[PDB]
Amino acid sequence: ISADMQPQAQGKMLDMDEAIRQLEQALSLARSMAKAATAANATQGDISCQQRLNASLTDLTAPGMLLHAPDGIGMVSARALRIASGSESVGIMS
Amino acid sequence: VRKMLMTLPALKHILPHGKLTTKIRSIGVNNSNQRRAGVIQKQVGAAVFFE
Amino acid sequence: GTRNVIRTPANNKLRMEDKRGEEHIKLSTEYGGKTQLNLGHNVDASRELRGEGAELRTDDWISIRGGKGIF
Amino acid sequence: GTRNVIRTPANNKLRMEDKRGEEHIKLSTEYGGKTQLNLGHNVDASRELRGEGAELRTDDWISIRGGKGIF
Repeated sequence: ISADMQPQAQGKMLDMDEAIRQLEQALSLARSMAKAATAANATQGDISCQQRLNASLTDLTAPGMLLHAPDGIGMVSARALRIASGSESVGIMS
Repeated sequence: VRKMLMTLPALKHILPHGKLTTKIRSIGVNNSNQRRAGVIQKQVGAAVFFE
Repeated sequence: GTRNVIRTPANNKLRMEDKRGEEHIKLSTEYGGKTQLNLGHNVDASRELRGEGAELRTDDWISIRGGKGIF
Repeated sequence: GTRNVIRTPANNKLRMEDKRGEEHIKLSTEYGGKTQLNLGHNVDASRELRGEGAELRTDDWISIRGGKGIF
């Protein structure tokens, strides 16, 4: 699901160049901070699963969900919201 | 690569004491789309084997 | 009766069920599982209800791309 | 030629490609980029595959509203 323009449908159905930049950049940030956490003797984040997610979501080589919007995403509700990973990590990169 | 290995001086003396063949494998490919086109598909794998 | 079908030999179909209270539209192609858009009173091959509302359905990828925003 | 099309002078299209193993349905309008619903073996103008599955496509907004829930 993408708020990215592909004018006149010129391109692949799954052109996610900017979605991929966002995924690459987030994992790049997660990885630099994981090195910082090791140097500081903090607990390290799970880079392993966020690294498979980049693999899975890039061109959707595995059945995942990629939501990208160049101008921001809002997930709002009056009721409860759940972001849950059953077996792996949730990563909030910023 | 099998003919290369029979030529290879590294295994010059090891190969004559066993069987150097090319194993071939072929399994069925479920491609429902190509089935509608009348195209049935197989995956053939081949490597040099040494017993 | 109550079903207008535009069905092509490749089973690309635009089916419109007119059974009142059970109307639906099925836009289905055979490719990728069954890539369908089902609107309305969605039924299976046995004409049993399998869902109400809209279903964009495939065994391949879904891509929803709106250049000005997704709501 | 294995390709049925219901095409209007404004290039509002319902195209059904019957090419076996490469079937697709295209529902396209010219407004808003090309606002299209592509199902199946989605090809570009050159008839080269540009994606498999279902693509809801526009240069304007996409609104997906289900009053009872979205899955």
